[PDB]
Amino acid sequence: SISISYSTTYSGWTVADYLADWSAYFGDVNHRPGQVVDGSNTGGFNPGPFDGSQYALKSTASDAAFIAGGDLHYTLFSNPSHTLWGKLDSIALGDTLTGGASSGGYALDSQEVSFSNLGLDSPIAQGRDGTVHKVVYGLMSGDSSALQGQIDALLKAVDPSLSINSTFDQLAAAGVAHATPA
Ligand code: NA
Repeated sequence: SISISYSTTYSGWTVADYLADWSAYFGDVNHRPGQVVDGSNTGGFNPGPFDGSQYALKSTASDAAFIAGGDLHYTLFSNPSHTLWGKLDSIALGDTLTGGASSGGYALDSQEVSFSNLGLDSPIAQGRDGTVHKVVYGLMSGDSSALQGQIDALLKAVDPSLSINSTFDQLAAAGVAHATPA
């Protein structure tokens, strides 16, 4: 079942509220007053160049960033072309990337929220219709709608009462989520 780690900054926020804010910040640094854009590490595949156990990316408009973990692949020109597929175990969201393939993998300088044990596995046959593609390609432009829908489904699988409108603290009571320092 889904496991969620969250900075205590977000304890009283709902999952939907948090994803909306991260996505808005991905589109515009000004969404979070006080932040400046000064990240140099923009991510990529680890090990890469186009497959890895991680795919990390930083926004161009802000230092909002994410890291997808699992066993991931990008088809390039191979049919079905421009497809991101494979096993997606985790999505971590936050601000600024550090590391890389030769430095212990990618990490977030400030990890805000992580969603793990996602259990997503999209075969190459589905192409750009696969859920892994929709989730990770969406996040590449800061769009968290596909991710959100998968989190909602996974929460409802734990208990009918849980959803993306639950707070992180409510999800912690349910046994799904765990707080981290800010
Ligand atoms: Na910054």
